[PDB]
Amino acid sequence: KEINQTRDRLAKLNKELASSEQNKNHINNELKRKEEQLSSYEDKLFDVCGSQDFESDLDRLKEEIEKSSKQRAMLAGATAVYSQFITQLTDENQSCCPVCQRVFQTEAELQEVISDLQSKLRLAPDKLKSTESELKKKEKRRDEMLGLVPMRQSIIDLKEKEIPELRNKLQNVNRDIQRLK
Amino acid sequence: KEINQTRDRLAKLNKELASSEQNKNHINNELKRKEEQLSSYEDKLFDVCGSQDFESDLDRLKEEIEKSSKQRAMLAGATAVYSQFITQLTDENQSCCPVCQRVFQTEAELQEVISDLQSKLRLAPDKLKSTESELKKKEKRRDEMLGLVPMRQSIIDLKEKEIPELRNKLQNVNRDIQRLK
Ligand SMILES: [Zn+2]
Repeated sequence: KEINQTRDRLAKLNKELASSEQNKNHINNELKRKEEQLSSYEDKLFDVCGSQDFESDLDRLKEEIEKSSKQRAMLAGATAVYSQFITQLTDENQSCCPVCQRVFQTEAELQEVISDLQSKLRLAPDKLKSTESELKKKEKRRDEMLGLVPMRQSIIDLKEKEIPELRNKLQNVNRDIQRLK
Repeated sequence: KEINQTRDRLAKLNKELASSEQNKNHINNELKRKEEQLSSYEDKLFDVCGSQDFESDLDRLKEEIEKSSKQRAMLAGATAVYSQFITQLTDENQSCCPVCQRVFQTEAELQEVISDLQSKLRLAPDKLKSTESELKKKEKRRDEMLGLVPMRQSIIDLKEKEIPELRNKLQNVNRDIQRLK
């Protein structure tokens, strides 16, 4: 049985080496996925935050969103008001002022007042679009931030527990492989 | 050699069932946890926002926030424009009109105009407070659902990916078991 005993160990050792070799790839691939997963979170977190203080970035982002919308109000308000004035002074049979209700004594006046308002609104609709794009962009950024708040933990769990734990598994399996060869 | 072999078939089959039975337990305990985990996420999400359709409710809330904010923008702007008019005729001691720039000959006129602008604005504060209130409530609910986005992601991973995969491993393993016994 002596030769047969050694036949037995040799087979047993091969079954050990094969299953370790399996794990090594298995683990290696899990490590690869967890690292990519982390890498992605750090990229999104990076694209989304312009600083190290989250509560502050969010606070400063909120202030910007407030400025833009106040701007939006101005543009939107003036646009509507003047637009109405202009349509009163033209399409309606008013030869008078829309604010002080005073008749325009000469036709020259009427045109210049129309003329003044026409120019005051001259870039207004255009600026209102730009402001709306920036406002939309900011809010979207705000939305993503609020969604990354609750996996602060998860991103940290990968970096400090799971991934180093896996490298440790890969180390132990690598020790087992070298023990056999 | 017939008996010796028949015990042999029996040993292998018993060793298959033992390892299969093991899987059923391991797999079952995995399914038990994923199901609890899913169950808790669903309870939590529903307790925070009472939403049964998440992506659609959130998208619609966002649309409402957009319409309401657009409305208020135009209201506030328009109010600001007229407010400015009034402050021009008063605090700036201007005796001219802001639109047609025509001087006020009498204080009587000027007063009529001042008085005229104020009444146009008399309903403004009430509308502005109402609109900002409705809007504040929508935003808070939107912020809360935004904090639940990754929890909704987990719920979707559990319900559509992880748990059906496990139920399928339990199916095939159960068949493997029933085939031996
Ligand atoms: Zn006037």
